[PDB]
Amino acid sequence: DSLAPEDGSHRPAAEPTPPGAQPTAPGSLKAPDTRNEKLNSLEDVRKGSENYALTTNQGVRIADDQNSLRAGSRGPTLLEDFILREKITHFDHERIPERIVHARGSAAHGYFQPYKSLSDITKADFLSDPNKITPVFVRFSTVQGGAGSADTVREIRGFATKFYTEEGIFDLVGNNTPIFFIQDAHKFPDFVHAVKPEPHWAIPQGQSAHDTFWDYVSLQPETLHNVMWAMSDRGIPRSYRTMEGFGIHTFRLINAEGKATFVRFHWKPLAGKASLVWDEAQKLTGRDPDFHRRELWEAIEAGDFPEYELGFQLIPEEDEFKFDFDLLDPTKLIPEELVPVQRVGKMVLNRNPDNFFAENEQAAFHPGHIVPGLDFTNDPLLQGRLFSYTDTQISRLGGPNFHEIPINRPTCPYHNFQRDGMHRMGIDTNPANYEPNSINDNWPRETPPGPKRGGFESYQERVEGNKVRERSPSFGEYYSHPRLFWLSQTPFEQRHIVDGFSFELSKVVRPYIRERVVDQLAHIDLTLAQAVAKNLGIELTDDQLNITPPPDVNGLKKDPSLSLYAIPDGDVKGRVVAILLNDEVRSADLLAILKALKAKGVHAKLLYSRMGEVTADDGTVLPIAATFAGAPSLTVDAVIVPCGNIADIADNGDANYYLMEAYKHLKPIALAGDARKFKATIKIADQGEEGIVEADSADGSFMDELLTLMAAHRVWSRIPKIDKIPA
Amino acid sequence: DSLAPEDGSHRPAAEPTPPGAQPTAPGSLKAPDTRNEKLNSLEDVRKGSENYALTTNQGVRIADDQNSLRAGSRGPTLLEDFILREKITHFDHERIPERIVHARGSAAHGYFQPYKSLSDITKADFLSDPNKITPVFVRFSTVQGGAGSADTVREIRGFATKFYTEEGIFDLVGNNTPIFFIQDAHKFPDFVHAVKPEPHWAIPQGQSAHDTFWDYVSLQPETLHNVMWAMSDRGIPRSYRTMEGFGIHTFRLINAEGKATFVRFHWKPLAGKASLVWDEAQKLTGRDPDFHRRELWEAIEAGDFPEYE
Amino acid sequence: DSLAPEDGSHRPAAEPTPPGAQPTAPGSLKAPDTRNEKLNSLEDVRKGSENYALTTNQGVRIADDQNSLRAGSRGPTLLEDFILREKITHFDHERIPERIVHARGSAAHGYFQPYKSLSDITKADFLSDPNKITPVFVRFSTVQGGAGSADTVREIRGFATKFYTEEGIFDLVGNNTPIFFIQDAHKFPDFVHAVKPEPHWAIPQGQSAHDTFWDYVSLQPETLHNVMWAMSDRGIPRSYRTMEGFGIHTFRLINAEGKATFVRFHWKPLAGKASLVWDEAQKLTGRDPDFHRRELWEAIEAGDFPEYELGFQLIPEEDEFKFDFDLLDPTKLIPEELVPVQRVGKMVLNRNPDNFFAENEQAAFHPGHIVPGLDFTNDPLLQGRLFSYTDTQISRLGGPNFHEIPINRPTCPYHNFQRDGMHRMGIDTNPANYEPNSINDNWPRETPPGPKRGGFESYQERVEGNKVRERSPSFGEYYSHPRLFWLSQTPFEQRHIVDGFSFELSKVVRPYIRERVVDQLAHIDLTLAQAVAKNLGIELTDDQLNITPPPDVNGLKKDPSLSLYAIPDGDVKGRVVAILLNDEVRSADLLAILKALKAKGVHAKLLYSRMGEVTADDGTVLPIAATFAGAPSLTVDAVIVPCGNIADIADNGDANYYLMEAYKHLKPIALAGDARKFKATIKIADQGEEGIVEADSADGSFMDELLTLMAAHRVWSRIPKIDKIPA
Amino acid sequence: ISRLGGPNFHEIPINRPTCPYHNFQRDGMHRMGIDTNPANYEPNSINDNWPRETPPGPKRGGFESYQERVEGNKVRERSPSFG
Amino acid sequence: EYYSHPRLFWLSQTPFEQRHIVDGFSFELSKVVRPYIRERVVDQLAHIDLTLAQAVAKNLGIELTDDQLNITPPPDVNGLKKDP
Ligand code: HDD
Ligand code: HDD
Repeated sequence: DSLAPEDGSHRPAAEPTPPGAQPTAPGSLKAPDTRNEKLNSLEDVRKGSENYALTTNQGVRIADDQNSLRAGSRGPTLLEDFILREKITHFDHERIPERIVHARGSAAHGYFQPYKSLSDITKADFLSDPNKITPVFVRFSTVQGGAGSADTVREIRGFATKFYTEEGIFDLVGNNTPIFFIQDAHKFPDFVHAVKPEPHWAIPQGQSAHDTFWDYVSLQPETLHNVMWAMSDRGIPRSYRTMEGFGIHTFRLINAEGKATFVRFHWKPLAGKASLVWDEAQKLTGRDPDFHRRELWEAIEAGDFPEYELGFQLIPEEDEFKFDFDLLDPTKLIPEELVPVQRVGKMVLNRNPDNFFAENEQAAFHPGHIVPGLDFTNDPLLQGRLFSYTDTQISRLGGPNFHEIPINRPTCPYHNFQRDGMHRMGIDTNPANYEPNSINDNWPRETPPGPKRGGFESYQERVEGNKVRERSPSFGEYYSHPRLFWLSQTPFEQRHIVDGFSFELSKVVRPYIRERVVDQLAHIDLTLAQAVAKNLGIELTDDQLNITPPPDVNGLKKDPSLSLYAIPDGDVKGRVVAILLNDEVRSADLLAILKALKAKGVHAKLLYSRMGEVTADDGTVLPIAATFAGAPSLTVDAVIVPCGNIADIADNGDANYYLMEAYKHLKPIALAGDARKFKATIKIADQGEEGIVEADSADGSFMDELLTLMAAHRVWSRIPKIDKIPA
Repeated sequence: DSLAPEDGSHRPAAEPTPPGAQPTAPGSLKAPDTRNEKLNSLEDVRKGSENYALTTNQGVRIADDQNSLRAGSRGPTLLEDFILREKITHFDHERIPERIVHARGSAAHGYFQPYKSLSDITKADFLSDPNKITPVFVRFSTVQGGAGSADTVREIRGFATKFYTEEGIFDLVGNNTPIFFIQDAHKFPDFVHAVKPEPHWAIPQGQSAHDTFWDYVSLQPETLHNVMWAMSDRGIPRSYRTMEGFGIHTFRLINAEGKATFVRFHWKPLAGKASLVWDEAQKLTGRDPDFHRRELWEAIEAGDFPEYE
Repeated sequence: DSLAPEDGSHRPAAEPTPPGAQPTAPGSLKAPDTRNEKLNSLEDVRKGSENYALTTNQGVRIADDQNSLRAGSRGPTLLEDFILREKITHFDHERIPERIVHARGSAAHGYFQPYKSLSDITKADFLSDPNKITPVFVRFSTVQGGAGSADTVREIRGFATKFYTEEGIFDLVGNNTPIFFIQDAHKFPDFVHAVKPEPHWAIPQGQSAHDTFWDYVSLQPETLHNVMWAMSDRGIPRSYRTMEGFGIHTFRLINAEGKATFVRFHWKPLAGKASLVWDEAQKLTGRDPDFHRRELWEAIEAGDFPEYELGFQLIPEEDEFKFDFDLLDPTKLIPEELVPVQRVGKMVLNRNPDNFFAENEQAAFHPGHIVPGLDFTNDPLLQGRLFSYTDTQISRLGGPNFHEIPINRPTCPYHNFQRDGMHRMGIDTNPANYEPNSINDNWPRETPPGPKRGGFESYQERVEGNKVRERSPSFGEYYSHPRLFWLSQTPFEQRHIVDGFSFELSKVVRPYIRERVVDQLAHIDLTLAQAVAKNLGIELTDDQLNITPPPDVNGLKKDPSLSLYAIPDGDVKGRVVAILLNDEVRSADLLAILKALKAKGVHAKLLYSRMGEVTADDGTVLPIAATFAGAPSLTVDAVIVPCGNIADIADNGDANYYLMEAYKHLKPIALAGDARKFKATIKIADQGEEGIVEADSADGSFMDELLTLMAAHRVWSRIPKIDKIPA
Repeated sequence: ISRLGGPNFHEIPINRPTCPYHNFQRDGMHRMGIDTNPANYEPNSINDNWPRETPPGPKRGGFESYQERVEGNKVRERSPSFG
Repeated sequence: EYYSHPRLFWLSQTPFEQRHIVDGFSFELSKVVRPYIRERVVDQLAHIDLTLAQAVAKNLGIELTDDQLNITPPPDVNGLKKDP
């Protein structure tokens, strides 16, 4: 019609902008100059809109898209209205089956590059030269919940990376913890059914806090290691940018000489490790169920590209049996104190998709998609995964041509004798559709294995044994890994683990299941078992009190790489601060605050009791981003209150509760000038307390002290003080 | 191995119990004596479990459901393991496309009966006799969110009833407000796309609080009436038991003489009308996203059967 | 490798060659410089093969495409063999549901061009200028059989044309007869189920000759007009190039002033009308079930492009009720004597597809696909069709994005707010997916109807009446059109119709059905009724002999344009002759023979009792195309036997049968020199017979005679004589 | 999965076993059977682990594969004995 | 006609239900990033009821224009000023 506003404010600038500054938009319109080989190859299917006539799918221009064709303007709709029927038919069949697991996920485009050639240990082309750039598409996810469930639940997270290499797609399909819950893929449907919503009523969504999960866990002790990780703060990451990624399974690297090296894949977050606290995560599932999806997308639009370092744990073939645990058991981690992670390369996620459905929802990742230079192992969970991810896309993506959906297509050549199938896009001109043929001189042809550009050949591992449905005896140990994890955590991390188990078991209706899990915990660590038992009103028996603790893992009594926080790895860039405004802010405080945050890449959101604008003491007009209730403290990392007319918000329930909530959740709070009158809201001593920044003005060291607190993420020393507090 | 506790406390007593007194269970096990013609007719496909062997779908008993078939106990999985492949194949194809709209919903079985014969205004068989009962199956829902989204969002709610009558199925597919947002069905995809999560990033879930919805409303003043109802406390009902239901459209009733009467359908909640307050409703989407689903299920297990006039 | 023969004889020349001179090939390899806008736009999805490596669909090169991965070379296949699983998975899902009706069909690409601008009667862009070339894709088909059924069955044929216009796809979905069997689309499932294989045992394939079909016809007299056409030789076309096409329904042309003109669409074969005879057609279903598909493909490879003239019957809106039939009744034809066909343009089919499945099997045509300048009418059969052809593709082609399958894509712009759906190819960048919107300034936008490039607006026909499920009383006449058709046929065409009814009804097991059908024939024409009755051993009653014949159609007692052969229109270019060789052929006969055929564009196939070659009297080495049994007379239009050593084949039973079969099927036979010894096997008098060319040698007079016979297609005067030929 | 529309093709009448079939598989397109088991996983205590595994035996026993000896490298190779 | 039914609904609500309607609109429009959309919706509320339009505008920091303050309320629905 010409409905947009004449000032052109309906459209976001095509330049990096902080979260909340402009309306978000499709990647290619937001960052048109951000390109890569894969992004460029999708140009054949990108569709624009501006200046085009509205049509049917058959290209017929529509004159009136506001009405159905009827006999009389109040008459019946006619069957001949093909414009209406096409438009409703397409709407009526928009949905496709969601992923069986990991249905909730958020994705982005980026690129990877190795630091140096790894040709001595692998012939994989994407790892052969530091100047070879490989486009990637990454999808992060939860596990149990549907595609419409919430982001900040307590659960493992998926981390899947599609590498578009010159010798084929390589999908590295991992999670955010270094082990899985079960050992053999045959039990995957039992474990998943137990964690998913129960079958009679389909409750609960996005939560393992229910009877069937804890029933299965209590009967299958192999699950305890990953359950410990889920009950820790690892289960509630602050962002997909601040969590680790792992392939879990031991795979193989194969070099040109045919030597095999065992390898476990790692991703290290260059923004550091950081998690929420349970009350915050749970409440944030209501206040903003799309918090992680939102934070990922906004980070990329702001230029805070998610960056990860790919690393390898490498173990020589001859050391297969040198550890206390089996290398092929996916419920066991390889302690970094035993086998260090070797830095391999960096991945940078720097562009959002254009259309979520087309690129995110239809993407298909599968761990069987490997390339020459990589190979599998006999890990029994990985072995069964190889069957499932090709199988499942026959219903999810409608057929066997899912590699032809734009986001999934290889950027390297693909040619073979496969034909037809639903939705076939490629029109083959080969005279032959079989080999061997003479009618096309046998093309396309097989290629012998070789150092570069050769055909895939499996490593000739020796296989010896009878055909058995049997778990290796070497996998029958379930408590030392859980115990190593427990002992590696800080005291506040241990408390959060105890609280996670306590909260989840309190939602288990059948008391005997609680009792049975507590008995399993007594096989891991007595302190942990006693603390959870106490919270459940359960007393350990004398037998439980004397269960001997599992042995150390290869002599280790702890490994600090297992803790999120034991070793500081703080990074403030991309964090966000709530600034609580008043109707006459001291502009000098705000100038100091905003400029210090901007110099460190820390975002801010100006909050007030209404929307619109407020005018500072010097006449500066301040645009309000959101109200106190509209953008709760759950969404920020720290809270700053500048001086001015504090009487304006001193008695505002929301403004006070904002600080109580952030204080409860261990976030740094800074109060300037008269804003120190809020100290009584959070009961802060006159002398002050570690974790609260306070001064006569926001000058001098006020912002540096606040930023130091943000670098340590949360104020763990405040835990004992929050215990009480009615918030 | 892994067996029921000695005391029998793993299984819910089959009698009406208050919320939280017993673990919830499938209806036919919770209330085996509760019947109606539709519930009885579903007996051909109900499948039990106690005392039966674990099998493949082809009926072959399974000896070891804990392991894949491999060459050696630390060896590769064999392709001949058909037990594993059937089991994982069925898991791999569990999901079906969710509803385009109203994908999140909660349902129950029940029955309907007219107060008196309505034969003077309609020849419909299910409304012809006060002592002639008609089985029903009712689904309550939200509109925008996926099947895994939260219950206590701010939104219109669906209220659909399937009447299994002697002369055919009658579905009364209504909502909890007496009007809809738009006038012509040709605009349905435009309105639904405007309220659904935005196409670039698929945010936000279960919320009309976002630019495209208010853009559409601002350009299409026909939407204001139902938007008023959604912004009121009608948009955040306390329970599915405590909201009204309406067919919205004028339909016709046709009697045996051929006379047509225009009719609009209503459901009155005999538990009364009651809604949450916003702060409560929004926080409850995070503390218990399945609150309405749970509340309906438990009211029926407790004997507080949802009743509507 | 190198399996191709060193001489390069595995690959067909990329130049026009006669049927059987080279192996057939994908269209783009056979005729790479035959281009059109649609063919060029498919280049993005065409995939080659030569010189490429064999890969998985994920782009991974394969080393050994001959073996599965196993533990030991006689061991069990491993689940980790992803190369095997991908290849078998694709194979396992190659098939898609066939079309409900018209599953058997053969297709080609071409182009259309108008003879003059039709802007005075229609604003349809493709008809606006003689220099506007519109790419087309045409699929010809039978109706009842599966996709694997035979071509030369007795049945109506489908003739579907997809026009890729600059203002949208226009599909003209018609048949080879001018009416349909039923009046309202609500009965289509009943008619179709009655003609299809019966439900208990799924017999018979590709045949109406069974009880349920004749049961339905006997109880629904509206079907009799199309049944008459099916029982005539119209039901057994010689080739898709030699049949007419009709849209059947009255549609509307709309001009720039908004005036509506009723129109019926026609396709006139520029190669002339020609049909087989029943025994030849039925036997040809067994000797070559692919005969019509082959004939179409090979005509195009030879440069005998199928050409049709588009024709319109135009009736002013004010003449709606001036006929004695209803213009909206699809069981009624508009006699060309009353309303002439205006010649409007030409369509030429000049290129075969590259991949049958991708382009033919997946093509989707629908009569509802119209463009501005065209509109529907209330014909109750066309009205219901409008719902079906969009609905059926949701299962057949897997979803609502079937317009994105390459062959179905418009070549003109298409932009709208529809999104998602299974296998979504297009990646939309529009910030908005709804209208009205302000965030993209309401694009893509609606367009007002107009003279050119305007949006679609339906013609504002007045609708008055009650909502009823009622047949118009004006459609209640069922015998006058059938009679008009009958009286328009030649005496031998009449005899063939009698023979068609008689043969089909003999296969009806319930005698009462045969009698009820004969009763219907008595309401059409007594002579027809009596002759069919006599072949069934049925006696017309007193009452049936006195049924008054239906009235003439608007004064007509016949219309020669309804006959296949009444008005000469034959064309020999593209026809084929079988030449029966001996071991010492009179080379002078062959030269005269082949020089004369080549001047008329008539092909030849050289046959012998074995493959390889024979050597003529002068030493010319003649290559053999097929044996006498290998390429039966059914597959050729005429038979020529040159002199030489007749003794060699004079006692060859296959050689004698070849002539007896061709004789019986009314084909021209030419005998030179001692080839005249074969007159005894087909019992031809010493003085000769019209239809048999004989002479001392094969000079130019002999060939002109033979080519004259071939232009008249068949020797109809020989019918009375074939009775006594045991063949 | 494509020919018969999904993983519940054993529920199409002609394919149905005449002997008992019980397991923990659920859902899928056109699911006919309505499972009443409180549990859809094993091991479970909430339904006392039913339906239960059965050891192999002379009659009515669970399926156990014959324990054939496997020995060799992981190869894509045709046995020479087949040539 | 788009405003009389909205108005009938508004006037039939109790004072605390009216406040909750105001709060619902205020909360939802505060999450609309583009300010002109908020303004356009406030303009539509001014065609329904000025008390409602002003209470929402106040929470959005918007000031109604003089023209908006003079929009005539829609007619009653068949004489009804409210329906409990
Ligand atoms: C045998 C079945 C099986 C097993 C044992 C696993 N999963 Fe899996 N997973 C699948 C069956 C599967 C799946 C049904 O095939 C899925 C869902 C839909 C899809 O495309 O893949 C899937 C999705 C899937 C995703 C989502 C990819 C995306 O974003 O689309 C990730 C991140 C994981 N899984 C990761 C893992 C890890 C790290 C595993 C253990 C080490 C694990 N899975 C075990
Ligand atoms: C109400 C349904 C109905 C009606 C009354 C008819 N058809 Fe039809 N026909 C269809 C329902 C259909 C179909 C179910 O929708 C099909 C099969 C699959 C599809 O794509 O289209 C089809 C295909 C189809 C084809 C094959 C298109 C191709 O090559 O793919 C042609 C030539 C015809 N039809 C022509 C006719 C004619 C000239 C009709 C009467 C005048 C007739 N149809 C009436």
